[PDB]
Amino acid sequence: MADHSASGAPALSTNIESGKFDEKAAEAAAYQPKPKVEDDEDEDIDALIEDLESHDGHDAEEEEEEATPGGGRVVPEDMLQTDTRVGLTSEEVVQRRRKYGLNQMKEEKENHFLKFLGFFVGPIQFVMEGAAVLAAGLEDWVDFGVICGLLLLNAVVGFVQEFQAGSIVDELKKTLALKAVVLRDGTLKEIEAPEVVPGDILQVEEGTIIPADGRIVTDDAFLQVDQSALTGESLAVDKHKGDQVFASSAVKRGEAFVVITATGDNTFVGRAAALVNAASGGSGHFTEVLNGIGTILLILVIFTLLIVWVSSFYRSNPIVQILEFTLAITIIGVPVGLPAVVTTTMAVGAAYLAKKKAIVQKLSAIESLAGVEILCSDKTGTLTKNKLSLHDPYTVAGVDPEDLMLTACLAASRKKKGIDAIDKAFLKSLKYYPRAKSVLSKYKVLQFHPFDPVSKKVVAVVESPQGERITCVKGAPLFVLKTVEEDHPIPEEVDQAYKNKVAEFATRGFRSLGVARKRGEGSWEILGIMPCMDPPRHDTYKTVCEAKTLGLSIKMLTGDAVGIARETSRQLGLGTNIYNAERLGLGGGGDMPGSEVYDFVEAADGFAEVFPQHKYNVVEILQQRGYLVAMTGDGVNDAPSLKKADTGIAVEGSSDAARSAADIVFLAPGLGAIIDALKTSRQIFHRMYAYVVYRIALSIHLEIFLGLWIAILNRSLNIELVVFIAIFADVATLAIAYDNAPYSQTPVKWNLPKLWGMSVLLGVVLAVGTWITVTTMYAQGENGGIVQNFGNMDEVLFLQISLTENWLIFITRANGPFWSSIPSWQLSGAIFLVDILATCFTIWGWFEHSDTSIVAVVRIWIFSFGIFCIMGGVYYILQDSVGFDNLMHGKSPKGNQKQRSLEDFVVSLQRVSTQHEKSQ
Amino acid sequence: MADHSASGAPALSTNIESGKFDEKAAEAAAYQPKPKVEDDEDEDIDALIEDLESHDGHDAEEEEEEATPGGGRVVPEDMLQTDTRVGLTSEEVVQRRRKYGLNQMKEEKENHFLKFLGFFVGPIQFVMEGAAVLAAGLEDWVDFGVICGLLLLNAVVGFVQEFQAGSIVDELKKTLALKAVVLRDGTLKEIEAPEVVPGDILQVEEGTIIPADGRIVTDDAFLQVDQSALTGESLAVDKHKGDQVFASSAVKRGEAFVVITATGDNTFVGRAAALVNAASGGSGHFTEVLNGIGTILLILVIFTLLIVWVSSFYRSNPIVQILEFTLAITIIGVPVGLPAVVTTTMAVGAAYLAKKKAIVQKLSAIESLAGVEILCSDKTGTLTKNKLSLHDPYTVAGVDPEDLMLTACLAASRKKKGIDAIDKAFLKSLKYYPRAKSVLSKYKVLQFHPFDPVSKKVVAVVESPQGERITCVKGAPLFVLKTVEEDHPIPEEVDQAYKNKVAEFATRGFRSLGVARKRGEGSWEILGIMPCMDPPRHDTYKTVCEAKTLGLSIKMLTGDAVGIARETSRQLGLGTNIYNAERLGLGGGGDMPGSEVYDFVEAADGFAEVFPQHKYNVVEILQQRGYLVAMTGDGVNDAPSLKKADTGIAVEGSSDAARSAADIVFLAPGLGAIIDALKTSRQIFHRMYAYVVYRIALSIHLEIFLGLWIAILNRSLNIELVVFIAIFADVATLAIAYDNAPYSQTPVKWNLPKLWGMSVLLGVVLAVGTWITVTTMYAQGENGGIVQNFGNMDEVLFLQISLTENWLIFITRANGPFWSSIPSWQLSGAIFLVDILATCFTIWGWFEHSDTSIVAVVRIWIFSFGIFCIMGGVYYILQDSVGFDNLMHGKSPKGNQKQRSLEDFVVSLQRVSTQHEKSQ
Repeated sequence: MADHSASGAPALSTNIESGKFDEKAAEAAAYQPKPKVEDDEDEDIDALIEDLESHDGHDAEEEEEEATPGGGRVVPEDMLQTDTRVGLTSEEVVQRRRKYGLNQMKEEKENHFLKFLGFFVGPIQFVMEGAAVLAAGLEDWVDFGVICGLLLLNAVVGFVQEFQAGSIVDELKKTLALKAVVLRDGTLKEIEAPEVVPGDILQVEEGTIIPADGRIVTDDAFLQVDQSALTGESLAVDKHKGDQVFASSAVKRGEAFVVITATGDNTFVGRAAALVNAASGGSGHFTEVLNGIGTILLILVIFTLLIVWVSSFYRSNPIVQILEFTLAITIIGVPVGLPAVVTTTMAVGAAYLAKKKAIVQKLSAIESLAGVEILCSDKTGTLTKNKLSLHDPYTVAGVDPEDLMLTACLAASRKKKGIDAIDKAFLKSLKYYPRAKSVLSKYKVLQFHPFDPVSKKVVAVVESPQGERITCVKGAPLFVLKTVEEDHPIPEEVDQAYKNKVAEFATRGFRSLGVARKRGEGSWEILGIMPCMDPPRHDTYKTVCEAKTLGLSIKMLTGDAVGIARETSRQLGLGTNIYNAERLGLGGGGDMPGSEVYDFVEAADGFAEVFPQHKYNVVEILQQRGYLVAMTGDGVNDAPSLKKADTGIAVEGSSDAARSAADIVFLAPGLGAIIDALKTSRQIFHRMYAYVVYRIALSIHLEIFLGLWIAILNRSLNIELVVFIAIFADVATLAIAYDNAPYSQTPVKWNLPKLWGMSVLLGVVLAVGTWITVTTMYAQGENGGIVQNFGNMDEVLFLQISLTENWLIFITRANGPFWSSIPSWQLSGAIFLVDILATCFTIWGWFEHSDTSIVAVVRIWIFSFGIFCIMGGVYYILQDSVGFDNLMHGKSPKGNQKQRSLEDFVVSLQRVSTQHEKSQ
Repeated sequence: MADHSASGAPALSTNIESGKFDEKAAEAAAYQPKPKVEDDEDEDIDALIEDLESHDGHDAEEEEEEATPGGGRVVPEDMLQTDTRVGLTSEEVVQRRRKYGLNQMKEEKENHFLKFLGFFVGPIQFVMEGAAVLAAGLEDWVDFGVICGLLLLNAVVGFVQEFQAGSIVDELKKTLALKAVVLRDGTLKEIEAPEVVPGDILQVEEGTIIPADGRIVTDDAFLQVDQSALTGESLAVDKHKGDQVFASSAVKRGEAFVVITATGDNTFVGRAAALVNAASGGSGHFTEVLNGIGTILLILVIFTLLIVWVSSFYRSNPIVQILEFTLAITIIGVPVGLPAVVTTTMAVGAAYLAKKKAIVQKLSAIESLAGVEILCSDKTGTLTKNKLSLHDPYTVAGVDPEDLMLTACLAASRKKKGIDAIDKAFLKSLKYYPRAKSVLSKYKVLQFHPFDPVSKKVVAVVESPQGERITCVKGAPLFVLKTVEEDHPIPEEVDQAYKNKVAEFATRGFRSLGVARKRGEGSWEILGIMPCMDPPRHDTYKTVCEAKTLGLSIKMLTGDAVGIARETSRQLGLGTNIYNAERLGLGGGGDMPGSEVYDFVEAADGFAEVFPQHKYNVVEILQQRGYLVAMTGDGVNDAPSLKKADTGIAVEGSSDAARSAADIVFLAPGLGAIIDALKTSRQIFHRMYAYVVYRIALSIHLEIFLGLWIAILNRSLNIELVVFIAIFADVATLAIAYDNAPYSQTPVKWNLPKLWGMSVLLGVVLAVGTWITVTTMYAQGENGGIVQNFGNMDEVLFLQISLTENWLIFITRANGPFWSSIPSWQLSGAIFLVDILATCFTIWGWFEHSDTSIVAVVRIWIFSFGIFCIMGGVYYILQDSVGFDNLMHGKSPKGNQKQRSLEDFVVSLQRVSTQHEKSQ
């Protein structure tokens, strides 16, 4: 009774809040710049922060500056001093967000990108113009202009690439994560601190952290808070009237109602935070691989080009031409737009994540997530629709003799704890019985005998006010009932019957609990049992299937018995229908008379009934085999394992702490959701690969094509048509992105260790490239011309290049899928349009010199295809092993079986540890 | 007595019904189209189904629409409402069949075939004409016409290939499988639901499923049915008078007589079925291999051809000629007719299956069946002509003291159960004795002590009305009689004698049973024993031999003792005459004091006396060694193993459930039948291979032959003669099919894993091809001509091609057999006719330019042979191992022997578990 009523009152807020990606659009289109009437040197800004936090109080001629007193002095007595009252004006929120945002300061830095590549290229184009204007009397008519023209195009791209990511961040404001309950609807609601604009009513309780500077309104008796983080002395502060909740810690003392006054840089624990962040160095893995490649491209290009220059005096051209050939080759080569391209994908990709009841923060975590190999997920609420709620309690006939009801009511324990509707069933159940009351919600409990391995069961010695004595027991069915006595003697029937039912229940699920009652635990008095099961669902059942197809290993952690656990595992699809005892479905039991379960635990999934300080070792041990992991928080006992791991997945309706030591959040408290996530991540990588291959492969051909002519051929490379290819080939194309549907059909990629653009990929580019590169020389380099002066060679040398690259860019679609054309709609649209430029470029202007347009053009198409087919093969891959490797496998047979049998043997002893012991 | 009389009455229908493949011919020649006065959009049709099933009742102006009330509401009370009466008019059956057919909706889909190949080719021919008519002023006289002409021919083939399969399905109506008993003959008869046309009297009993909407006539007291499948609530329905049997489940409550009213799409559980089937994706293995190859041909051809085009500017021909060379090469290459060819074989092949008292459904199961490696078949009724009927019961002298007759009568158990004539023998036997009565059929049995391993025997405590007490025992001879006491003391003689006889019986078969009688089982009183044996037969004894020659492993599951089992095994041929104890013949005994038999079971065949929940593991374990399987249903306990397996073979006179979790049925309840099946399956594959080799091999030569000329030679390729070869070579030929007699001499093929057109086969085509390809260049490319203008080169270049390909197509006969000409009669007929075209094509028209006709023609014959010989060698294959591989084998000797001995040792203990125990 009086327990819950108090639980119900203080909670409930069904819809996080269906509040669109709008407010962001409006806000972001005025962010970074504009108002803020103070534009001092950045230097003074930092100093101001370190001078504000604490320090005495000078006049600023502005409303504000009360947050400083928070981390400079107690602020106990004076807090009521400062005084309270304040709300926003919708306006303040838009600005505060832009400067404070996510009440923790994050550093955004460039590992160089912007400078070493950024405007290092920009200068080249500038000196190009310089050279252009330097040549007074030069016989080159408008070359200076052309280069200037091209350089402009390159830039256009420059700015474009850099612009979208900025606006993207503005649109991230106003989301819904955790830490901050406010009053909006008809009930208190939860919302993000950043969104938690000043004004909305927040509610701080025990153990919670202040999402923002809040002016206390009232509540519980005493309100204690730890201001250490800000000031000093770990001594809790007694906030008196119209108090103030900066961001300190609520030392589980009292509860408070409040209004958010400060919510940004102007924040209390947002002032001692958001305005003081000296620097440091630290990079991500893949970023390392990327940087590494950038270099291997940096030198590779800048060298091959140099060659195309000095090895051309043989071609009979002044080193000058060769010079502007190497430099020219440099420009094309320079795979630019990488920072912008992966930042856009990161930002956008993270939006969709956020868009699907799965809130993910820090784009630096996507990398890892994409490489997830194992997913350890809790059952109730995540995997199963049924919280850990046993609806099938069951007790035999009756007796009604006093303590009879006591035992039945108390020892209806369970697994988890926290309440549900499961207990209510018990409440009403009692009612069914006599008519009395409470029994359910109640009792005076002081001592708890920790569940010891031998007897296999927990118990608690409780004493009613005026009563005899009672001790309620819970634990495994078998062992518990082995004791049992109960009012009337333990008849055979009663026994047999009890078992059978539990068995019946647990062979298709059901999570059996054994309840008796004695005083110490020795005594025997079986009351009943309360099993459970749970309809999996929509995307979990399929998501699991996807997991296997993706290689990803999913482990379930539940508070159900191994028997049932295996049943659930089998039900979902984890473990098919095959009853194990080896690991799959069955697994192990972090049990005492099952200890040896640490071998069963690591049964590659199923884990049922485990303890603390072992999480630690389990992660260590699992990692020792290079098993990555996506875990789900819980208690302090799992903290070490959490930190050890790499990915932390916290439930939206869970704890924030966990969401910190992690890299994402579950709103859609569904399991199927994660498999989807893994899917996207995998999509992100392939696409990146396909994107790189196209760029590099296609670009490499131009590298030596330039070289070729450098030595032979005849025609030339010149601003005009060259600049064209450059614009249509090195721009958007290398850009493009799309999700690959099959991609969930590829094992997880190794990060840290695994080398960037894979060797095979390197092969893919060289292959496709080497074709078109050569296919250029013989495109017409055989063909047939009548006068020798390039009036056919050029018209195609350019038309072909433009067309091929087109081709390559379509061998860049999904890196996982093999053999797909006309995809990427936007990409295709570009192809046609791009092709159009080419046609016009050849039609009128050159309408009188076309010869290659009749049977040279067709040849393009006939070969504009081989590129697609080449990829189709690459994409489909099959490994070959020399018939001796598989043979060894022929041997693995037995010892494998033997091992299994052995495991089973002992695993057999563990089914009845006590009997065995007794027998011995 | 009163037991059987009631069994006899309710059964018997000797001939499934000798009803020909006629009615099908007539029906199918009007199916899909015609009447049905409503041709709405397919959209409305689906919606109509989901709107019918349940939903309120609008007017349609037609007789019908009563089936909807079945799955929309109880329909208990109202069922008598709707009312009953209705029969067909022969007409209705023909139509209902066409729309309903096999009261389960099957999806027929094309994985592309029809479109990506179908009319993708059709367009090419159309644009060919377009190009033809586009060239106004072209100097090519009638080329447009020629191509149009050819394209027509290609089509003719197009339609032809697609037409036969459609009509084939019409001819499948009217067959005899299971589920549906009707009154036609002088007794109730069984027939297929689809054939079960409205009108015929059906009889539904307990546990049966309603084959069709039936208007109940009457029968048993209460008739309960579960309408869940349709409506809701698992609560059985009490069908009152003139009831209705839609398709619900008969909850083993009552028996009913009825008349089938609705039998099609208009069906009750045919309405909630046959009109609602949203889609999905799922393909077969080999289909995967096929599709895979299609691609490898798709690209291969479309590429080599492209080459034959652009590498021909060297030949001195405008890219145009080379263009229509690549495209031309494309057409020939494109191994078309694959969908039609394998669909025809599938359909037809499945007809013959159905034609031979072996009913097989779903052409997607043939693939697997063909690859059957192991066949686990039950003895009685399948392998042996003798049902499990022991005719040699035998008891000693007499006593006549009361309970003496009791024991003898009751404990005459057996193995199986269900009745036979075996029991009748016992009935009459008793008669022989005094003259009394029943004893046989009777007794009051309530309790059954499950046969426990120690004592090795089952027993049942029965109590007559007014009598002392009695407990009948059955089980292994040895152990049972070890107890025995009986009226008069257990004399030595009596004992010794008893044994000897059983031994005598069981060393040439005989399935001994031990019968006593006590109360608990301790007591001893031997009554007698009832062995058995069984004449194998015609095709079983030979079929078994075929199995071995085919590699297929056959396992027998019987209810006879190991001793006898091995005898039967030896008798049949499974296990020769060599008494084992290792596995072959003897095998194992799913016995208690034989437990270790799980190693003997997997003795590679023989299994005698096994239990439930082990089927599960046995299949799992067997599969763990890549052992495929064709199994035979039975009980619920074998269900898991059945689902695990891949092929289910159910007896025609058996259960339907099994026939579901399977892929075929045994009408001819013979074992020999399966071996025949395996034979056909194997025939189907080879033929396919031979068919592919011919097509591909022969086609590849034309691929580069085109290329050759592209570079050199002189003559040309042109519509006329080219179109001819195309018509006679790419049509029927690639088509043809035949059964290979030896083919039962080849081990089973690996499906899923094994690669399609085998590498060796790839070699076979390339070999044969490479010959004729080259043999063309030197056919006359050496020969001797006087003027240089092709008047000899052409006349033969075409005549040869036509002749060779002829040759190749005969290297396509049975892929298993090696060295066979003039086979395939139809094929040969074609050869001659085809050859004729060639002769005329050369004779008159070209009568004045022939030079090659004298000694060029003979040369054809001399080499028109080497192709046959080449195959003959390929077909005969011998493996070579380096003399060290066999040596290891020299070592296997011992350890093999040692292992056997060891097995035997323990296997020796198992012959007398109890003695041993006692001694210990």
